[PDB]
Amino acid sequence: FNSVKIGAALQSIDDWWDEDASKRLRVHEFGADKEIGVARRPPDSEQNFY
Amino acid sequence: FSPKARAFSDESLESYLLRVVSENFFDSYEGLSLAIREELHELDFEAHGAFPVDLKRLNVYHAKHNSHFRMRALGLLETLLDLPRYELQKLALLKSDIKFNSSVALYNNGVDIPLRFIRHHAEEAVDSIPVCSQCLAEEAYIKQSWHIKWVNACTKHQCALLHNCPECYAPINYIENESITHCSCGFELSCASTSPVNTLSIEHLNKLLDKGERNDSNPLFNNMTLTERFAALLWYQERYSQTDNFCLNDAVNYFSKWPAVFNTELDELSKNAEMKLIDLFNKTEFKFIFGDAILACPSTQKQSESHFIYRALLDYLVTLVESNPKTKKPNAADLLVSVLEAATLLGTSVEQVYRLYQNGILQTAFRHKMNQRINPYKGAFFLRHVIEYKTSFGNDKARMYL
Amino acid sequence: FSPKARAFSDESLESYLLRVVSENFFDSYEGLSLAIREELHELDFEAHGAFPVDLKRLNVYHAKHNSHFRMRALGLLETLLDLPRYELQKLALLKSDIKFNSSVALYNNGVDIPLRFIRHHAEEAVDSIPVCSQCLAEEAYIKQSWHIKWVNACTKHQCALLHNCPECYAPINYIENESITHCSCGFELSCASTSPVNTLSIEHLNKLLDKGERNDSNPLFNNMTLTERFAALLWYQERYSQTDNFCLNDAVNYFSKWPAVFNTELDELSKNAEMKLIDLFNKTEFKFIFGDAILACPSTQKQSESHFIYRALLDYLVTLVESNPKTKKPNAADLLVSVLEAATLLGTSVEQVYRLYQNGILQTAFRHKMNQRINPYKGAFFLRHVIEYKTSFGNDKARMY
Repeated sequence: FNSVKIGAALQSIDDWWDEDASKRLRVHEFGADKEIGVARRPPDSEQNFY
Repeated sequence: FSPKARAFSDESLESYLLRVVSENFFDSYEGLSLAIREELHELDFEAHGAFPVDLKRLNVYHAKHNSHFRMRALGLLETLLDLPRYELQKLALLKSDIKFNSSVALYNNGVDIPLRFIRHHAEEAVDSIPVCSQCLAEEAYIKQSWHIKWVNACTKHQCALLHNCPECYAPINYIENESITHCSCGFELSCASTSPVNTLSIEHLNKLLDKGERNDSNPLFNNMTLTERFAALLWYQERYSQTDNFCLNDAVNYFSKWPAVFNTELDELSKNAEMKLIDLFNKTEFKFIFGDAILACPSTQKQSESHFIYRALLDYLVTLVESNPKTKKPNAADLLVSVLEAATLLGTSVEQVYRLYQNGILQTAFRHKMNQRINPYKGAFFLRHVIEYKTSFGNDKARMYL
Repeated sequence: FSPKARAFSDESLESYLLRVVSENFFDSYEGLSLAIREELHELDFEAHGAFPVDLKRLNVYHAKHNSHFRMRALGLLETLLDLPRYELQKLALLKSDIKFNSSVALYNNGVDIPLRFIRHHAEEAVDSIPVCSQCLAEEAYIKQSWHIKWVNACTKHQCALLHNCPECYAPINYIENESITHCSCGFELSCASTSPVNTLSIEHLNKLLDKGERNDSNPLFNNMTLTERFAALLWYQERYSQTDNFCLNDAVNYFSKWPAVFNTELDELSKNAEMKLIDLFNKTEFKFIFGDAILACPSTQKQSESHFIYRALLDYLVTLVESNPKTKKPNAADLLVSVLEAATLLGTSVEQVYRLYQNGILQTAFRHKMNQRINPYKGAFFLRHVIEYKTSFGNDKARMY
């Protein structure tokens, strides 16, 4: 495995985006979900990193 | 001028206005029309510009561009001819946004009709608005029910409607002739003789024009409102290409056996699905195998009250994914469904189904690459989990309880 | 593994599953859960991803984003545990699109409930699902009725429900403890003693959970279906800020005098309308004077069957325009009504009322200027001719006949 991939596994903890979160996301600045392919903390929202 | 004749419950606007000029203050409708044109021109130029001289294009649904001005002209007509307020506006055949599957509709008191089913629409070079003769014998006026193409015999007199003149054999049109009681050909004697009835066909049509409550053997004449009863007839026509056919007895005998006729039609499409395949099931669209059978279905925009046709279609698709479990070989339950076909199966607006795509609730079936905005007709989602999403929402007549 | 116990009429999903693992077999629910997780993982990865290990988040309404996959998992669970089809799916508390005035709802067999009225929703740090003791004595299972916050007593016995442990005084929760019959605190002996009843409060609650037909003195327990009987209770709470209060007897005594209590509450707002004015009547909105009373009203999106609260409200507004005749001076019938408040008073969709604005059937207060699309909350139409438009359409219980 790439180091980045193991990293992506360890840092798969983000379930704070909603109260009943279906999964734990890899920590992203816009809460990007790779499998589904749309942001869970979009730039329009107040829950993105910035 | 003050007309003393007053509108009936179901009298048409042309019928009442011809019965106004039937009083011998004016010789013809044109004389009255030019006189009110002058009086509108002296009052208001816009309402004058709206008000047409002929009786042809006087109904509100004809005027696409000056409907608001037409109502203003009609309202001034009521004010000017010594009539109460709204008197002409209740007889009007008003506009309607509701589309009968990309077919513009027309509003009468409580009931919206597809514009194909109207007789006097568009003005076909020579057409007939058919007349109950011994119905004119009691009172000389035109009911709104005779303008519908399905109505051929009704009802208190129990007699077939008269289409053509007994002298010339020219079709009877009270708009063209400007005469309710008389023909242009003469009609010198009283109302002519009739072919009686099939006798059981009348209790079919009397079940149609009954308003909004009561059940029976036939799903068409079951607990429904009249506007959706027409929706079922329009669906029936375009399925078998009965566009010019307007025989009521050819529909009610068909819909009497409803569940069995549509299941067996959909069963052969499932058995012969593998035959038609140019590509794999997970790459082929739904309309490639089944053909138009989802987006032709009557819409459930009303109340969130589902159509009996819609309840019968979906309940077949629920048992399709039941028989086709989720294995590594793709099967009939991996057919691609578009956002409009998805919108109908959920029974919601198309923006609401895009918003489910926006929050990744419903998962497309291939990834668009960043500037791909989904084509509304291109098959996006699988039939599979679009149904499972619909079985996550419980309604009373699910097969789970029994 | 093949469980032989079968679901009752009103048994919960958790109750039935705990009664499956009550067969010895598996030691705990977790052991069963991990064993089915393994078998789903070998079958279908998507259904494996959906199926949770805990009993906490197993009901369908908890899954906002993987409902379709949850149903799949549940269907595979039926297929895998030697059960008939739909066996788990009839006990599920399913999703519902109907909003109880911006409150998400939940679906049980026939009935849709506001999510505020569920006990086990959201998982409050420490909460109790209360238990009829001598009801467990007959058969050890949890009814779906005990998950509703309005239900505090049995009939199945005519006794008050037990909330806390008789040893520790710790709240009884059969989800947290994974035990229907026993407490975590022990419950070493048989089912404990009870406070009996007020005795007339039971025929109140028995009238509530009766389905959909029969009339009486009280408009609440009158000819209505259970889903609207909850709508009335939610309307009652937010009017008097009884959000945390769930006493059933405080509502039924209120609704017993229904027409008199709501008229006199609306009479002082009409008499003291001139007192509150910052502008003229033809410029001020309806919610400035009367306050939220129209949009809080239970919606008539069902059947075109009007609510008894909705029938009482509008019948006051009909006699308001009766006492306020159309004079040059503006009066209490010239209050501005917005398109959502207009949509409720007509009892149709909001697009349908925009379309009446499109053709110019309903007319605005002061005309727009070329780019103004109407703000749905800004008061557009007068209260006045919106009523006269509604009186143009004749329904059976009008005051005319």
